[PDB]
Amino acid sequence: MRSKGRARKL
Amino acid sequence: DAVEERVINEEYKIWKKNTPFLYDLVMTHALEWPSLTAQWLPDVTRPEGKDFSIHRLVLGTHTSDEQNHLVIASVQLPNGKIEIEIKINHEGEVNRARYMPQNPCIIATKTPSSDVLVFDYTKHPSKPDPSGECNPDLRLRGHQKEGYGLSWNPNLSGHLLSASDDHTICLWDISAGKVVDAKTIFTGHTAVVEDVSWHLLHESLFGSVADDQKLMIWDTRSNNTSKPSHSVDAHTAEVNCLSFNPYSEFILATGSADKTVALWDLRNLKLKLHSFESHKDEIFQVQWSPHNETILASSGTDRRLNVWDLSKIGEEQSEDGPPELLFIHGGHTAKISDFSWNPNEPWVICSVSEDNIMQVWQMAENIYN
Repeated sequence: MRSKGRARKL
Repeated sequence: DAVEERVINEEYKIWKKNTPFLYDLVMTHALEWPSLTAQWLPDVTRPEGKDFSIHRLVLGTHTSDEQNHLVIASVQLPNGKIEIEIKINHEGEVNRARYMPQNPCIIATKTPSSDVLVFDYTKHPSKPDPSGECNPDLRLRGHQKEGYGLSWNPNLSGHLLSASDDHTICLWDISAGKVVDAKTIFTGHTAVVEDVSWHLLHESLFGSVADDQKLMIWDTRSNNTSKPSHSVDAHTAEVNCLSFNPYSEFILATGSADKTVALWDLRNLKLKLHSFESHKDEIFQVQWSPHNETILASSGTDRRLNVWDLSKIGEEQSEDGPPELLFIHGGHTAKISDFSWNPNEPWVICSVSEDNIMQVWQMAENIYN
């Protein structure tokens, strides 16, 4: 089960 | 913590300096948000009198609490700009997006809700509606949790498979923004089902892989949806991906949290054929070359995309890895989430990572010739 990172804009 | 950042940025500096002798093409593009998904659309345009061809990619966004989109981008490759052609409002990040082979305007997506969405991208405006409302063309019901695995049947128009964290695989037949319930739910796995894929030749056969460490082979003609045709203890940890060899109907490959890609023969699944070893972390994607039967690629959490040549299994050596490891792509400085082999330009890959980077690249010709 994957854990998605916290996405950063730009 | 944070010495790693020095290690990654030093290795990227060595990589950047060496690209003129390791690649015939490297294009880097920073998306506004990262994409979890990448798939080349099948079409290529070669405008008369120009120095480039025009290819296209299905992408998605992954935002942190901001409106997401399903994205179609254009890429110009030489015989080179990257542009976003369309954004369609999407409810949550796009876990995975895949075009339907028999009508590549039709795109299925996996959302953070249990819903699987279907968009005909030609039925949506140029600019996304600023209201943010997601108006999918179909909502496919059946799951209780999100997932990743998504596969269109290349031999039966509109038959879609999907894998979920709810331990199930759902089948829909979309051929008749309405809601379609699943035709069939397959319940053989006992843990998160990470991936699912139709066989490329046999319209009834598909494969699934799960966190129960199992590769399962299914047949849609079987009355028993709780028990597969074959069940294989494939790896010593989670199995995140599978891919059927497009030239060899009995061969497939699985990628795992155990850091290996396994090679399988459907006719004797008790005996793993080979274990490809070199990844330093969990593998999340594996894909065969569309052009070369012996070539396979893998990517994951170690920030590397490995390209393998199975014809080199067994050859002697002086090394830095096994003989069947053809190339290590080190252009990404974050976890790689997906990649796609370009179906019209041999050896061109597009790969996407968590730090917003999309790369379109091709290893040097002398490395495989």
